Amino acid sequence: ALSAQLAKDKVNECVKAQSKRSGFCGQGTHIVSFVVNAPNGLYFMHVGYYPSNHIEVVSAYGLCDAANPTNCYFITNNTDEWSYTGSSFYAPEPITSLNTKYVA
Amino acid sequence: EAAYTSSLLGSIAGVGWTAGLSSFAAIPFAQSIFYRLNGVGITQQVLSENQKLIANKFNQALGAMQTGFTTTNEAFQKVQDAVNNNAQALSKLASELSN
Amino acid sequence: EAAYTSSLLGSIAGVGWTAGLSSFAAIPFAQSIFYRLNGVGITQQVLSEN
Amino acid sequence: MRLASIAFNHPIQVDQLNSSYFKLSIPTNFSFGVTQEY
Amino acid sequence: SVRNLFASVKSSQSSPIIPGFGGDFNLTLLEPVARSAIEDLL
Repeated sequence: ALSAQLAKDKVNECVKAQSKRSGFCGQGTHIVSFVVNAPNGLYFMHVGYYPSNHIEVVSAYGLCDAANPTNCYFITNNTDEWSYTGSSFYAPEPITSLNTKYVA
Repeated sequence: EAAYTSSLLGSIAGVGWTAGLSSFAAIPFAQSIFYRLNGVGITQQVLSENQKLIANKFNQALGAMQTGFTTTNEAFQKVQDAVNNNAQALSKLASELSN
Repeated sequence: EAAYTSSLLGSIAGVGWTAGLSSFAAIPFAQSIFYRLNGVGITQQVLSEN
Repeated sequence: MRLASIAFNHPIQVDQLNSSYFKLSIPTNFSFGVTQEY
Repeated sequence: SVRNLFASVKSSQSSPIIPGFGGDFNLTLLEPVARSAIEDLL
């Protein structure tokens, strides 16, 4: 009965809802899950994501100017993989932080 | 029991959205995955919409699941252990303690 | 067992990043503490950096 | 036979940067799917 | 169970321990070398 309570939660936490959680879901980022019956219980097929080719890239924190309307960026400025020339809607506008020219 | 689970499978794409809880929205499974993927992960739309066919890695994962349902798949072993558990007491404990 | 705790301490600052649980960034404990202070409590940069 | 085997816990260790710019580790592959619990 | 627990505990990229973590922060959690100081106390 206790593990059945765990089963109810598992279906709601992983199958019916999305991920955005770090504990009750499939290894790595959780993309989707499936259920099928099994002898005496349920059977779960959490489908995940996996990085597998990490590359170390230096990145500035933020972007200021002469004035200070900072935009919260791989180093001229790149907005899991690939590079993008323009933030457009990607960068928000928070308040400034230290070590100027960048939020740093 | 299969009816329950197949309704669940149907409900997947609709229920899994910003919508919230039950408010299912009849949506294609493809779009469901690309939203789950642009949302849970930081892969940008350009990585997903411009080049798709990530479907191929998805299907490789599903196939490896289908091909190997042997005991060495650790999860399948637990199902066998649960069956062995209740058979153990029902089939053996009773028979040996009445002979 | 100690190796595991040391690895967890090293990854504490980087893993506490909103963009990805797996994704990691070389980050100081100080900056991570300030981001965490803003993460649940909403004291802003003016309260924290000053 | 041939005793004495001892594994290691080393992962992929990015290094903290003294400079304001900070290194980060970013993947290039998807590698989805896994078998899961009962 | 031990083996399973420990595998979940890591699976992360860890910066190598540097005897100085945060600026003006003091961590007993460092290794002296083998079993950090607070582990020794308990």
